[PDB]
Amino acid sequence: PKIETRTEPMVINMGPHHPSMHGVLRLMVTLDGEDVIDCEPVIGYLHRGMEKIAENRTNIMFIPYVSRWDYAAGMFNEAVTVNAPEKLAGIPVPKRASYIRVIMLELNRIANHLLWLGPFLADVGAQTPFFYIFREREYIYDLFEAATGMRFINNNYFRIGGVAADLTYGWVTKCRDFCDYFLPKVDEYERLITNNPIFVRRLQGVGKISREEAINWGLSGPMLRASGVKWDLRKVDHYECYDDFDWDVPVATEGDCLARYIVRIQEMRESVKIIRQALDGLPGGPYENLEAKRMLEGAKSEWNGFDYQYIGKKLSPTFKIPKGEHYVRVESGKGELGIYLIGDDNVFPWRWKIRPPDFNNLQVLPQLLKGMKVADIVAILGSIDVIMGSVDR
Amino acid sequence: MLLKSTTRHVHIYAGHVVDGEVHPDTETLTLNVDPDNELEWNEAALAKVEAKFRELVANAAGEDLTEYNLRRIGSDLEHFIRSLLMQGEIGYNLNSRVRNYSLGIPRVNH
Amino acid sequence: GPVGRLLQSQNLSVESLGRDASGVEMIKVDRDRLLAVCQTLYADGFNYLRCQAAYDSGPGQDLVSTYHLIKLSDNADRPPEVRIKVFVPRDDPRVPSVYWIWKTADWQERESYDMFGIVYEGHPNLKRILMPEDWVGWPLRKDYITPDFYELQEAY
Amino acid sequence: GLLAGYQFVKDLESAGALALFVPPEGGFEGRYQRRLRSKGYTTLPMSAPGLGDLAAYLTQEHGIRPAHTGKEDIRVYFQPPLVTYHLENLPPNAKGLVLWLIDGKRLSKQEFAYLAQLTQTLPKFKVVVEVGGDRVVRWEPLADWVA
Amino acid sequence: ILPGMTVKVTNPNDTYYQFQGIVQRITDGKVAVLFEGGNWDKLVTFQASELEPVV
Amino acid sequence: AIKKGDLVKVVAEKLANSLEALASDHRYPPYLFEGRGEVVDIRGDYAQIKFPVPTPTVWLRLDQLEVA
Amino acid sequence: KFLNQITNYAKEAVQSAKYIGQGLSVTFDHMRRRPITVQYPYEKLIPSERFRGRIHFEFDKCIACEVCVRVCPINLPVVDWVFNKELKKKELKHYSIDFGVCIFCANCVEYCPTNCLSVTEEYELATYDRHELNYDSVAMGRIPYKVTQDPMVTPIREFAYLPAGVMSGHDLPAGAQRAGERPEAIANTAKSS
Amino acid sequence: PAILNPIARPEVPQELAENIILTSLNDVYDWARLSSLWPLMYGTACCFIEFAAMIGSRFDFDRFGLVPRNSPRQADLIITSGTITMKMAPALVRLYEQMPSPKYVIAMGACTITGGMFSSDSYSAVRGVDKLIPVDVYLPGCPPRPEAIMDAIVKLRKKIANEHINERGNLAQTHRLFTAKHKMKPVPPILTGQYLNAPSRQAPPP
Ligand code: SF4
Ligand code: SF4
Ligand code: SF4
Repeated sequence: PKIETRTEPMVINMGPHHPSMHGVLRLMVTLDGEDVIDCEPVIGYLHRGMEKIAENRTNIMFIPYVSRWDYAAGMFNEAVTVNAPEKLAGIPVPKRASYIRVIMLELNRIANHLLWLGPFLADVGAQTPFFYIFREREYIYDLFEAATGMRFINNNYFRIGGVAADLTYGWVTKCRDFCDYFLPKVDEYERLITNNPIFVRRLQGVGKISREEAINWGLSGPMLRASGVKWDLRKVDHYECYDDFDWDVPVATEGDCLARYIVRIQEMRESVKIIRQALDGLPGGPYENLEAKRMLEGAKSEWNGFDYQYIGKKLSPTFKIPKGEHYVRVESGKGELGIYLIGDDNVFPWRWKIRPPDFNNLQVLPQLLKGMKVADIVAILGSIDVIMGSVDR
Repeated sequence: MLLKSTTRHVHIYAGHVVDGEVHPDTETLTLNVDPDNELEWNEAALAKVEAKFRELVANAAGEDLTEYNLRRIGSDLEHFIRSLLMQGEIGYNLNSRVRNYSLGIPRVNH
Repeated sequence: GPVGRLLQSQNLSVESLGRDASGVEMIKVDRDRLLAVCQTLYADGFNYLRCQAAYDSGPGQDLVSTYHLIKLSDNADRPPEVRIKVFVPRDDPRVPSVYWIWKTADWQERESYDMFGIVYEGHPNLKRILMPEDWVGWPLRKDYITPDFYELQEAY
Repeated sequence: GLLAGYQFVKDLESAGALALFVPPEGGFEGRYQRRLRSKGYTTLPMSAPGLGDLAAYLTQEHGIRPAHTGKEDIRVYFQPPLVTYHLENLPPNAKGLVLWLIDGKRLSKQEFAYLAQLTQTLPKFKVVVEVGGDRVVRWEPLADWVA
Repeated sequence: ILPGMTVKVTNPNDTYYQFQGIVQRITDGKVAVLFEGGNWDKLVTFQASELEPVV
Repeated sequence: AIKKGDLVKVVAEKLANSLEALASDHRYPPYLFEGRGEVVDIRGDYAQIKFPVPTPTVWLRLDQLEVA
Repeated sequence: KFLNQITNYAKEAVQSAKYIGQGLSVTFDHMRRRPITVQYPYEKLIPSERFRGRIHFEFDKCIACEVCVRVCPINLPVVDWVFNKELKKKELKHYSIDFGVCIFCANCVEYCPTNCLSVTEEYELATYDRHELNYDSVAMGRIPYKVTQDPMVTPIREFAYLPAGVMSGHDLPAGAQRAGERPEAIANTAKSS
Repeated sequence: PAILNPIARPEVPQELAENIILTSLNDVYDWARLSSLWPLMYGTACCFIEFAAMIGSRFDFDRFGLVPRNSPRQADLIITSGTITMKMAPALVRLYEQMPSPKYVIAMGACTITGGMFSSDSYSAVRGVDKLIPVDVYLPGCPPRPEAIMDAIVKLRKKIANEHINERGNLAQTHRLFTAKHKMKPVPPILTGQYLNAPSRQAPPP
């Protein structure tokens, strides 16, 4: 019945069946008296074979798979799988569909940070913010279900030449109402947390990487930006509809869980600052006024031109992506998603690849556990916004 | 520690059941065909399954003791059970439990 | 190219493939002097990888180990963003590991090994993260014959 | 109510086809199914949203074409009837073969009438349909509730 | 109302207010309107009294 | 000659001695030689084979095939 | 050296008590705000104008183009035709979709030219067996549910269909409309001044 | 070879009971095990995120008595939530079987009743959890509306009521078991700790 103690480091299994949300993940961890020397993270419990499924599936056939990498935000990857063959063919994208793309994708960033925040606090004690995010993150579900069909994930709202479907009528002013309702509540969270001692004393200085030590290990997302690095692909790569908006890229320098939390929580406000600044600048405004102004006179006018349409020429399922390889990337919540696409001459690609940020960010789990504790693990594991679905490639 | 292949209605281990424990021995290879009673077994077809298992371990196995290999054995048994259950030796249980047709629905063989 | 003419002056030569539809250039660094090229580039401020995994050029010719490099200056404009390719023969051979020069190569090379059979001579924890470690087969090759497992067939 | 005897079984043996107006919680109807099984009847629910003509799946022999996914080009299975096969696979002391349908709202008047008329023909066979509704489990003959 | 005939909705207590749509199928008094619009064709059952047979 | 309606059958032996079978496992599927290999792509000299069980395609060559 | 330690001690204590009472008052404030719960079986929620539930199917409009299979990610819908010889017409003999496999991407709906194949607002699919989800041609049309026309439901609109400024959808007037004017009204307004 | 995959035609049928004092107590028994199903927090993919939204306050499932429980032993239900790869499957059978006997299953999603989208061209997915455990209720749809899960729970609750108390014989395992000596050369476990303490991480080779 008993276990026969001995003066050796203890090995314990934090198996697939976590009592949490942070995927299914093993962490065969060895400890020296409620310490941590290291751990072998046996990920692999969710490999279903994307990168070889993407070779008998054309673009429109594969795009619903794409939204299962980041289960939290299924548009930072639909966007990338769109942008990959879109650049080879050189298909011009309008300003309207690209502003819609920006808006929806940044709204997904908000969702992603909320779903990071919830279990981050549940693993660190109380469950109430888990209930306060699905009280709030549930409104953008309704937004998406209005614009696209399904909610978080499986929208498959994006297409190669732009966006699949123009917006609904009453979407824009309602998104404004949400935008205005959100800012009073990111403050109510900071009333309930961010100074509660039983919380901030739990993650004072656990975890830390230097600037250049966070660059060997390539922690592309906020972890790299939570260690004194002003770097985001929305600005340095000049992603599609940017340099047209105001910018304040957050940065911390402690490298610890506060340096990540503050960055995430300021990003989830800068995102709203982008969204409010985009809705006031569409080529056409709300779809109501746009369609009305078209039908009033514009059977030929400039409110029916290419830059005001939600897509260019709608394509067939025989688009036949051209030859030539390239690497596309997008700064999502977890960080840089990336796709190395090659193509030969045909609809089926050749070596579809995914470069997820969660994979590289989750490389350094054990260094962060270089002698911390058994019970401050989840606080670190909850810091990366680990989505094991994004480690299926 | 154990090295098992747990499909439905085939569970294979690497120990010796003494009373309900397993006790991994590295050479006994127990089996537990259809614990959940998805199928109604006779004395003959079950012996055919037994003989398939015996002449599938001994006749073709001389490599390592991975779970890959036991899983392959379980797959061959779960296909042999399809064969027995199609040809018509054994059949479903019909009892007022789940009644989910994991193997197949009934055909007529036209 | 610019990186080509640069490290040509460092007394080690490598082929050039042109560019890949994004302004990036490509060079076929050979297998043996791969570490030297990588060390010269890391000395010349290429400190971040952004992808490593491989592709199969077809069923019979050779494998690849496509790296990618970047300078990654703080608060920057569009950087140079080069990559290098390593054609390796099919049956036996392998490549070295770039884990010690800069990291991100540990699990990336571990999964490239897992899915293409590319050994990495000088790699720690050279195991299978995906694909249970007792597995055999090298899945993502173009010539791969799956087993007849029961939980891979149908919902018949 | 809070306790009920076996008058449901008498109503069913009399009418042949009833229609339950249970609440949308599905917690207070399976007991009557038990009261039926406590007599000798055997049940099979098969979830009407999924039944077709209801003359090909119950009486006649029909062709089910499974899901091909690029592999295994189109093929049929020809499963036998649901009412002349389970009715013959009964135990010896079997009073009859009742038929339960969970979602009856999705069906139409015509097949309600068909299931009702099918009780008289094909004798050892009864029908029940869970047309959701009332906050107290009450029933009604299925020849009624239509026309 | 009969099949193949475009219609619209006259019911302020319905989210599908003032949409034009083609009738698809009719069974037992309730008619399946088909809203060709946007991208995905939607199909919904309305009563005959909620509708208005527009030209 | 290989044209329009005929399915294939991996043979037995030209596969696993020719230095290019070393990817997959030594032993073979019990669906080994059944003539269901539908015509899907030929790249001049290469072949691509379905194997009608929902488990992915395979890229083979001349020496490994027979037409049933 | 020692008095300052006790003062910092008491200060930490008081700040902790204050930051606990803050959340105390917050949670005691949340227990007057109305529940945003959706008491589903009696208080169901209305899907949108683009939700992708069960697929519909007509038998008379199909022409057997095989686009549905050639476009589905997994080639799911089972079209079966025989090509009668009057001149050229493909005769459609059977059509099914296994909804235990279907993904509800509705590309099938998107590329059907005849407007035969559509999405319905049925999200209440469930069985005790998965061989019942394989819906036949005569079990795919089947006239969907229409939540509102249910005698024991109190329907609720969702955040995109509530008046401007409104957030919840529980206690609403019986004449509420979405946000703003339809384009027809705007056109007839600008035309009439 | 006349009716493939046939039914078995049982005898000695069931010998049910008929007295009222026992069947009312049976109704109480079933109502009690019914209205307090305690799930198992079993998450693998976005079906779990919809189950999390089902926990939430837009529509909870705390009513009709469901407490998300963390261990199997206290639990009563595995709402199978996500894809089951071939490396986590024994970690699901060892959660199902390692649980008290009157236990039920719900299979939410299409990636776990036929493999869904991964039912084709995938080499590591289990194409149906119904070939790992006895699924009791199926609900389709990659991510389904989490209120559809409550339809599945309605449909499961009207199946717990469909049970009887003198019928618990169809609730145990028969264990038709054997033994076989063999020769397959056991190998050492290559799955331990030793991720940073391994000599090769603290050792640039020569
Ligand atoms: S796409 Fe439309 S016309 Fe073509 S086969 Fe499908 S239902 Fe018939
Ligand atoms: S919804 Fe998607 S998977 Fe289902 S039939 Fe349509 S295209 Fe195929
Ligand atoms: S069925 Fe859909 S929601 Fe569930 S795991 Fe698969 S893709 Fe995700």
